[PDB]
Amino acid sequence: AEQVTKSVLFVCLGNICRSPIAEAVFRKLVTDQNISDNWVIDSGAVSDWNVGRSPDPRAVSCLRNHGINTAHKARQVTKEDFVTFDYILCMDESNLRDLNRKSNQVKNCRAKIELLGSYDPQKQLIIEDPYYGNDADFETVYQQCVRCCRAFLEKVR
Repeated sequence: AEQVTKSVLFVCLGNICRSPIAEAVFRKLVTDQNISDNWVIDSGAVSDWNVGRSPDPRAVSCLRNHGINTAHKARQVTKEDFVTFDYILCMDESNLRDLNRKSNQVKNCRAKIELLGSYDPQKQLIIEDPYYGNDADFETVYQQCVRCCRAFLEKVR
């Protein structure tokens, strides 16, 4: 009868370009289904170099062109973001190396840590890559970030 405001938080080194797309996406997914009033999704950089580094001019006009709604600052995830959110996942990249051992030093951590995987489909597709360069490839990543939060919103629907 009473729905709950589920909470999720994506994380991944370099929150600029190929990364912050799955985040702004989870928003467009929670804002198109009377589901935005029941979710606490946020982004997580995990570093202190991209703290406040808005998306690059390349991934900024893209997510802000098809309709993604991006009104949040990367900022470096903190114990508050951990215990706060409950679904702290990441774009694979560093196979749960830090975030996994991050809740260990978190003052009372409660953010289940994990990395995107097979949700809607059933194939083993993981983002075990450092980057894709910059030219000759960019819109493909933003597209892979669509289900990054939607395909996952199905399990925590």
